[PDB]
Formats: sequence, structure tokens, C-alpha cells
Amino acid sequence: KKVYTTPKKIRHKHKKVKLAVLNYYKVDDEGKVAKLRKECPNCGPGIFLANHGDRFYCGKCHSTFATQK
Amino acid sequence: MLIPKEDRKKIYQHLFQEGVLVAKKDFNQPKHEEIDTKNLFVIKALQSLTSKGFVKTQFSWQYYYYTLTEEGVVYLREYLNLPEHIFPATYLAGQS
Amino acid sequence: AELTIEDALKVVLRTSLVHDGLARGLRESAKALTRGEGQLAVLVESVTEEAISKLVQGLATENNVPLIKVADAKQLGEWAGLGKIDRDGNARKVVGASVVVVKNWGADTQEREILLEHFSQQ
Amino acid sequence: ENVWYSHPRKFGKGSRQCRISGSHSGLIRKYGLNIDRQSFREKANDIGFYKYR
Amino acid sequence: QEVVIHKIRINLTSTKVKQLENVSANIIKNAETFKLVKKGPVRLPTKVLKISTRKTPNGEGSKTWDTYEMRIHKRYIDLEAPAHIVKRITQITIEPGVDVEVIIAA
Ligand SMILES: [Mg+2]
Ligand SMILES: [Zn+2]
Repeated sequence: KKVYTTPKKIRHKHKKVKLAVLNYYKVDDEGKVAKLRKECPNCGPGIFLANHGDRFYCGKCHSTFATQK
Repeated sequence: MLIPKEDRKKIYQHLFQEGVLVAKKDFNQPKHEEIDTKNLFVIKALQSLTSKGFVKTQFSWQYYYYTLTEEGVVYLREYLNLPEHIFPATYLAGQS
Repeated sequence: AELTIEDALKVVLRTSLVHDGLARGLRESAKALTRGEGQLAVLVESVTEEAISKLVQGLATENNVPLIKVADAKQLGEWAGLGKIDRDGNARKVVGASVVVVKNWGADTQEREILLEHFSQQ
Repeated sequence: ENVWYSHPRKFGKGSRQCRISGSHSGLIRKYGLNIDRQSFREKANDIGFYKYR
Repeated sequence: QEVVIHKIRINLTSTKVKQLENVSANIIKNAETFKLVKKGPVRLPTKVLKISTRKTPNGEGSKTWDTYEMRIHKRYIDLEAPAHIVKRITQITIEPGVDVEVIIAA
């Protein structure tokens, strides 16, 4: 065979930067709950939005929002 | 191998009804016959099985053939649940 | 000692894990508790910052309360099943079971229903 | 899982595989065999094809 | 009571000749016992299938060739006979290899 090329730069799959208890939602009293951000309009509650500078997208429906909140 | 675990459970379930599996040697295929998953993922699953005991494998004419052994039937019961007196193809359903 | 020491709740989690009807994790419990799926709720005691404990309290009290104490999470994960093979017996690598919510049930009657009745009716 | 993992291979050499080996070289498609002539040449007597004249 | 003649054509197509000719003889002998008006065992042209192929794998050495071919023997036995007598002649007179088949619709 002929020799291989070798530019240099290699790109690996990102490790993701995992995190737990992360870090939305709150409770002031104890019993009741006080949701932060919002839940999904399309799917049922339990799934939450993603808050950026006037841009949102969900996870269960890959990336399907548009309107602000 | 990096399988969304729901799709894997469907393949196991579909394996246990039949007791048999006729997969192609066709990667890049969008969806498998009968099962609603990619063919490649079924072959990865039946590759993963063959190694840790089970599952008698052939590769003739671009068609893999996988039958479940006695220990293969035991582990598929462990993954799903179904206790005893069940389908596979170890014995007949009624009269056929 | 013939009487069970809260061992009719772990038996539900085994049968739920066996029949494929567990909503283990933080978010799956919330989705289970919202619509008609999650019937029995399981929240961890030892929780840092009190966050995940307070969440399930609210999800329980949102419509129908299905909650109970739970024995330090790690014991439920070992009791249910979190580890492939693990030698001949025991020797499972320890896992925190997190928040869990029961779907399906499957098995009927026995001590599990007796513990659910006493905690609910007061 | 990645999006672009497929050129449009409806036709030509790259689409037409054989039933047996998976080859794109000397492929009998006549009478819809879909067999590389060398495997055909092996099994021809099995598939009903005999040398008469 | 019925005696409703649908006009049924029988298709006999196969590789082997000595079976096919014996099968074709068996149906007409059944027609002679059941005594029906029928056109005899019609014999259509034999579609010979010619796969031309070089003998080699490598394409090296001399350029030799093998006409791997298949004989086919397409025959017909047209019946001017009812539906029920055809149901009888389908049940009996079945040999291995030869492709027995019924058109049934004139
Ligand atoms: Mg290179
Ligand atoms: Zn969405």
C-alpha cells in the first residue's frame, strides 16, 4: 500500500458533561411544589423546557419549540 | 451495542414468540421485517447473545439464522418474565 | 419474627421490575404521577439539599397521594435488581435506586395492599 | 443514528447485490437470479441448469 | 342437477419430460373414465433458458464458456367440463416435480 496522510486534528464523541439534581425546580413550604421554567405544551407534564436567549427546544421530541416563555 | 433499551426489549419479545429469527446481512437498512427496528440493531443484539452462551448461529446466503438453546430459553425468560408453559418453538401450539 | 418489617413494598418493586412496570429515575416518576400510570410512589430519605424529596411530595399531593417512607434507596436497588449476573449469589455492585414509581402491579392481594390501605386511610 | 449515511443507491452496480456472497462483480440478473456467476457456476446443477449444448 | 360447464384449462409446466408426459397421460385417462368432451394434451414451445457464462472465476487463461441452460415443457389439457369434475381431477393425478395448475375461467 501507499503511506497514510497525517494532517493532525482528531475529533472524538463528547462525554456530554453529566450532572444530577440538575438544578431546576424549587419548594418554599414543603408539601406543595413551585415549578421553575415550564413544562412541555405538546407532550404531557414531567418534561421541561430549555431556557436560552429567546429560544427553546425539548428532548423527547428532539428539538421542536419556537414560541417564547 | 449503543441500543435504546426499548427497541432491544421488542427484539427479545419477538424472538420469544417465534423461538427463531431470520435476519438479513443488510446493514444501512432503515427498518426490519416484522419488528419495528433497524436490521443492524437486531444483528447486534443476536451477536451480543451468541457470545454469552445461546444462540446457534449461521450466516448462509446473507441470512443469519438464530435458534434459542435450552439456556437461551432460560435467559430470555429472565429478561422478559414469562414463567413456564410458554410459546417458543420447542413444542407445538395444539395440532399442526 | 414472622411479621414483615416493611417487606411488602420491596416485593412490589421486584414484581414491577419483573413484569416491566417500574418508573425508576427522577423524571419518569413525574410523568408516571401525572397521567393514569403511576399508582404507588417511592421517594428517597437521604437526599442532599432536600430537593428531590420535596418534588415527589408535590407530585403525590398534586392529585392522588401514593407515597411512603422508603429504606435509604440503596436497599431497594439491591432488592429489586441492579446488576447483571453478579457471580453465583449476592455480590452486586451497589447502586442508589433513586425515585421510583410503580406501574402495572400485576400480582394481586397479599401484604402489599394491607400496607397501602393503612398509610392512605387516616 | 447519524443523518447522512446513505447516497441514493436505487440503481447501478452498488445497489444490485447477489443473494449469496454480497458482490458487485459478474452478477447474473438474468431470470432474476441475483447471483455472482461463480456461485452460480458452483450450484448450477442444483438450480436446474444443466450443460447440454 | 347443476351441469354448469365453466370451461377449465389445465397448465402443466416443468423441467422433466418423462414425468410430465406420464402426468399428461394420467389426466386424459381419467377424462376417458369420467367421459368428458376435452381438447387433447396440447404442447406449447419449450422455453429454453440460456445463461451464458465464462467458466473461470479469475478471467485468466483461455476464454472458455458454459451455456448453463434449463429445459421447460409447457403443456395444456383444455376441459369442456363442470366445476365438480375438475375438483375431482385436481385431487387425484398429482405427481412430484411437475407444476399442476388450473385457470378455471374459459
Ligand atoms: Mg489515507
Ligand atoms: Zn417539544
